[PDB]
Amino acid sequence: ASIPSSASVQLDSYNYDGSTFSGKIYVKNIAYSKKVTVVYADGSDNWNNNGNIIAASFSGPISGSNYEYWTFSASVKGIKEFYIKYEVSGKTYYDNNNSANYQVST
Ligand SMILES: OC[C@H]1O[C@@H]2O[C@H]3[C@H](O)[C@@H](O)[C@@H](O[C@H]4[C@H](O)[C@@H](O)[C@@H](O[C@H]5[C@H](O)[C@@H](O)[C@@H](O[C@H]6[C@H](O)[C@@H](O)[C@@H](O[C@H]7[C@H](O)[C@@H](O)[C@@H](O[C@H]8[C@H](O)[C@@H](O)[C@@H](O[C@H]1[C@H](O)[C@H]2O)O[C@@H]8CO)O[C@@H]7CO)O[C@@H]6CO)O[C@@H]5CO)O[C@@H]4CO)O[C@@H]3CO
Ligand SMILES: [Zn+2]
Repeated sequence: ASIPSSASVQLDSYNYDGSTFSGKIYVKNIAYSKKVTVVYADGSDNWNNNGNIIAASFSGPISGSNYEYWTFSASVKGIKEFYIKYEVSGKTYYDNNNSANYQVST
């Protein structure tokens, strides 16, 4: 994925080897204090009231743009799909892959 044009948060890429779920995320540097979480459905596509979460952390700047990189990695029992949540300055933004969410393979 290329840098987003206006979205506040947008997955860049993700990886899954059947045990470890990891990835890189584009985050618009709106304010200093940020919270970026990855919310997923389990091997049984159960969301658990948005309770299966992975906290992402600052990874590094992106020269010449108003975005920066955040990464995440975690072992998960199983996963069917996921979306990203971004909280900053009292507002909440999301990356739900045009409301289809990101579907994971195997
Ligand atoms: O005393 C320092 C500081 O202490 C407290 O802040 C803590 C905070 O409460 C915790 O949440 C945590 O902060 C984490 C943060 O929430 C995460 O989002 C992430 O932050 C990364 C950013 O996402 C990323 O963008 C980058 O940050 C760069 C900024 O975007 C860029 O603007 C610039 O920052 C400058 C500030 O804009 C400017 O105001 C000035 O900052 C000073 C503050 O004004 C002053 O209040 C104080 O800050 C307190 C804070 O209020 C407490 O709550 O001192 C600041 C001086 O350092 O100057 C900044 C220039 O340095 O540049 C930064 C890059 O440096 O990277 C960050 C970090 O990777 O992760 C955060 C850390 O986990 O922890 C902090 C304490 O470390
Ligand atoms: Zn990309």
